[PDB]
Amino acid sequence: PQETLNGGITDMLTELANFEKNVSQAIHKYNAYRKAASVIAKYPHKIKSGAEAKKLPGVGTKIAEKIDEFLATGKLRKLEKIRQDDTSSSINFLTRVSGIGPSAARKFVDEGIKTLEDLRKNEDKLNHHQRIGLKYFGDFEKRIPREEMLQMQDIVLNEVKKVDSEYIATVCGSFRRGAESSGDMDVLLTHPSFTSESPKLLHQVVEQLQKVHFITDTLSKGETKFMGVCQLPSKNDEKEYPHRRIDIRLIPKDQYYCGVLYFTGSDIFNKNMRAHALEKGFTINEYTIRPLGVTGVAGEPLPVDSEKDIFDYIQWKYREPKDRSE
DNA sequence: CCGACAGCGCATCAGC
DNA sequence: GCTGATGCGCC
DNA sequence: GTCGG
Ligand code: NA
Ligand code: NA
Ligand code: NA
Repeated sequence: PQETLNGGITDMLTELANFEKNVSQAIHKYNAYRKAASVIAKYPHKIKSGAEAKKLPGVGTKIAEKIDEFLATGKLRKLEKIRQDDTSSSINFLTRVSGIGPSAARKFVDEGIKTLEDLRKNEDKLNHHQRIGLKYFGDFEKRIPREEMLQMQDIVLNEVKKVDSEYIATVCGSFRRGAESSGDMDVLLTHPSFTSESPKLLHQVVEQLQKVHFITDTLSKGETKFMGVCQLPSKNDEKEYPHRRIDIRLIPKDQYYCGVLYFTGSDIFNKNMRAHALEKGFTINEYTIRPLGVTGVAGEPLPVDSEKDIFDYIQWKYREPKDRSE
């Protein structure tokens, strides 16, 4: 429900996760805090003690104990000193720039660099990806309105076809799940001339999308995966639409739907499916669905021509993309 | 008590 | 020059 | 940090 119920607690947890991830470089601690913060979100009751929250999956002794200290004092000793930390705050912030992870953030903060302004003055100490992340700092933190997504979709699809009518292109993520807003645009690309058996295939797409002035920057590009920046055309005299993150993967036709399924998520939904496929005699990854032997041994890939085949194999009513949150 | 917690493509760097 | 390590993003 | 073996 609404934040107020356990916002103070979930906020603390989230703040702690960011600290562990950006500062401590302890990714598993980050996830442990995040998982607990989200499970405490679902909870329909005002948590009155740590022991209460402990009754949940993902909440152990340490978090239960911080919840006890939080309820009593309204603060968190640890988070307090962390907010004072002249370094922890700065390292946390810099990682908000795409291309700057825990390592670079720390190096910058040690060289005295700790604000966007500092970054602008020292563009020379940043690689190409980081320069772009700095350039579109604000634009990258904005949500993309579904209405805008559709508009972008029509552009990609249209252009993809303009190059070769046999190109299959699907847009996934929260978009393909119907959501009103999306963080970025993920596009899965395939072509009949590309399978797990058989360079200008992905390239001529990125190339074309550059010609119609959609894709504006490249973070990374190779023969199978592309990550860059796109933008919708300006409606005369009106604000130029913000720049957006676009990913374009070239997946083999024989593992395209497993791809399509995996990248449509949500990840929590996939887990409730991966773990279900596991106790029914099947394994689902990003590329293929495979049959297991008695001794947990895998086996050759099984023919998948549609996102539906995956469900039939593990006997699970084809869930709808519209209601596949979990 | 103790290990796993996902694993991969691209960019870039270290060691040679 | 190359090969392997590493940092980064990301269901 | 939490869970499972
Ligand atoms: Na618990
Ligand atoms: Na970042
Ligand atoms: Na995505």
